Amino acid sequence: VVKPTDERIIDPSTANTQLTGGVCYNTTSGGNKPLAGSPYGYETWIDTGGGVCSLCWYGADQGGGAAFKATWTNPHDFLGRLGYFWNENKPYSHYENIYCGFNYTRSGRKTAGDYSYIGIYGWSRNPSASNSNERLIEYYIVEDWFGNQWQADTSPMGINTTGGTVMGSFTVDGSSYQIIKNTRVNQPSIEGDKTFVQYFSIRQSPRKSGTISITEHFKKWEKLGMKLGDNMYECKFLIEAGAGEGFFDARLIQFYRADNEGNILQITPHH
Repeated sequence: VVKPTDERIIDPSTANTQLTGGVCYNTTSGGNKPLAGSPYGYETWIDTGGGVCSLCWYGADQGGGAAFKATWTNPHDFLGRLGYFWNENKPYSHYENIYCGFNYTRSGRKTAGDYSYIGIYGWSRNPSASNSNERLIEYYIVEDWFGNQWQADTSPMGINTTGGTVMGSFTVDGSSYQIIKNTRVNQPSIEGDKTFVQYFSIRQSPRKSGTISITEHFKKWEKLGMKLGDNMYECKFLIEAGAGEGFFDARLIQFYRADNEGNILQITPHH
């Protein structure tokens, strides 16, 4: 696979200008909500029993088009996410090579509760799987987190946070990633309360900027027998905060897709 060199790709390492003029959402969105003049959709999950949370999109024309800020004040499992919404009966391979360039600031260690996640997130459906537990999949590519009282945010989370079993590992985008499979038994899902599986890639060296070669994770999961099936739901940049008081503020979130030759299939956004 040839890495894309298209000049519309924004270098994540130096994409660190603070953005302004967000459009903010302060309540649960009830699923994916499309964004005007954008290929992306956002979703918020904001427990009304917790404190104030928000997700603010920075619009279609700056920060790579999927940039957002989120804030939380003592949430109960806040999730804010923005990116591709699919749900069109297509396996991951249909979308070819998916990349996300990112750069953000965030609050420090212990500002997001006992567990937290930053990176790529979605679901996929695999109804023909023989194991009924494996017919619905929730997935995470975890670039970073906020640590907690017990563990530094510079230390990667593991199965003590995620649950489940270490299946293997591989190296991509400058770090080893540990691959974890967890079964969620009779838990809330996009299909109601049920048993489903979670796939994780945990970045061993956490970071706040770079490029995620998303499709490389999907390929390695599938090689380990962690199948995604044939109806990818979404592929979004996520901040999840279990609790705490904090923020996440992206200067860049740029999704793009390219074929194996490295030619752009999809990207956002005279002298």
